[PDB]
Amino acid sequence: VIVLCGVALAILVGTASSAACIAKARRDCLTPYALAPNATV
Amino acid sequence: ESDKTFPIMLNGQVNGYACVVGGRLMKPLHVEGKIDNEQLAAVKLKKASMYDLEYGDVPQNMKSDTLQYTSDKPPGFYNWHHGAVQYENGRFTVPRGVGGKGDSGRPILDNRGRVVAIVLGGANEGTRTALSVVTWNQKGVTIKDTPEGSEPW
Amino acid sequence: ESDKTFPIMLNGQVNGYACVVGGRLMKPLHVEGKIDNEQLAAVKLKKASMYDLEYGDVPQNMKSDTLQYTSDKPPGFYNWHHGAVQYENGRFTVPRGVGGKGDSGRPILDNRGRVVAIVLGGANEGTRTALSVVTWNQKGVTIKDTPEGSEPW
Amino acid sequence: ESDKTFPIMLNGQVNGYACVVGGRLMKPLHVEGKIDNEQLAAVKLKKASMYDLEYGDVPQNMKSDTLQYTSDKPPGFYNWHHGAVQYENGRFTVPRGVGGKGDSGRPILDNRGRVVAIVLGGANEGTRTALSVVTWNQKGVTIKDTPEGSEPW
Repeated sequence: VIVLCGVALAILVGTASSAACIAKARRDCLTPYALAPNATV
Repeated sequence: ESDKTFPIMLNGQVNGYACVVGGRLMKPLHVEGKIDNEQLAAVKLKKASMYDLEYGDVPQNMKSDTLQYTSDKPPGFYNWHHGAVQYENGRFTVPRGVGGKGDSGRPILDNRGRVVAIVLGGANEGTRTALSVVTWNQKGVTIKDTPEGSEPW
Repeated sequence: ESDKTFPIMLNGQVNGYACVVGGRLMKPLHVEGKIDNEQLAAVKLKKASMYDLEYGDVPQNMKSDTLQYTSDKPPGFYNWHHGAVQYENGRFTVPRGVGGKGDSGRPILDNRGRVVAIVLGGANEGTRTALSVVTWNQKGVTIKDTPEGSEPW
Repeated sequence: ESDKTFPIMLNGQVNGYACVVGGRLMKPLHVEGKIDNEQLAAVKLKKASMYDLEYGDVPQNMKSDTLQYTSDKPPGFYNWHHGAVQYENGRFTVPRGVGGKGDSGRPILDNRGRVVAIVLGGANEGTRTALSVVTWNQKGVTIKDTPEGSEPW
């Protein structure tokens, strides 16, 4: 059970933390364009 | 000039401004307080953590009343709510010491009745007060230029 | 003159109007949003969905200011906000395509300065616009009228 | 004179008024409602039920507009919202029937622009209308006057 919860916790970090990092980069890379109404992305 | 600008209120006093461009409303993120107009307050803001800005698409009513943008930033004088501002070699310049805290979010306008930059603060170079501002690239990318030590208004 | 009438502000849009008749505030039910006046908005209106209408006693501070409803509806021209409208064959008829969405809840005025009906919307057969309206039989029975293929505004 | 005086919004109507003296807002405790000014609305009211008042400090941005006050009060004409009042025999007097409900919290002023008292409501039995008021003793200590039959406006 300890190892299974370890796997579950690792998977939680893998998913939610990588998703958070990717969202951060996506969000902050979009915003310089999303703020510009005429920028050609 | 300010005809389409909107004030931001902190506990019943002005402490900054918000402005609508490209049908979305921009306001400095550091400016605590509530936007005056309820239609703007209903907007769910997106926070650009490194821009010190938050924004959201305005209700589709004033869709026709947004400020239009232009990339055009020829060096020279530009109009402002509190005067005329001079842009040179990547520096927007204001006569030293004029303007100050609570003036964040002020737009800067082109002589063709359009916005070119928004003010977030500034600092004096000695000859002029340089302003920390957002200014969009030749390719429209919203650049932020802010000479060192620029205080947020 | 019709300043004793009040539109509904939905997202800052006059999607409809309301009138205080006989001391009761009436607005179309289909017109979403909050009424302009805050004291009128405190009234918890009672709806009558068969009429596409909702009613409620206006508070005790302005029931004197209410418009007088009018039983008599002789054939002729009746005042409105968009000038005046003809009444014919028992229906209000209006120039083709003038007036539209957002005009619901606008009262129609007796030339004597009284309200004869409140409009819901209209339709066009091709020759003339026919209005849909709430009405009152000579006996005084309040009624709703809707031409064939009526569109609410 | 009255420019630096503010209404109370109760049901969106002027049911009372509030005054700011020496940098602190005061309005009667019995008069229910919302302070009109947003900065004043932000003040943390502290109760004084025996005085029927609540009060609190105001921000420095609105320091200078506070009403100056004094205890010196010789008898004679005093300016008031309803033009003037007669202060005599230690009380403020007016033509019986003037003022009335809604004027609670209205200040009375020395032509130097110094407030001398705040109105709490009228008293009318027997001879003539006298006004219940809060006042300042020559030592500065506040005194609340309420002739028998005093009722809040």
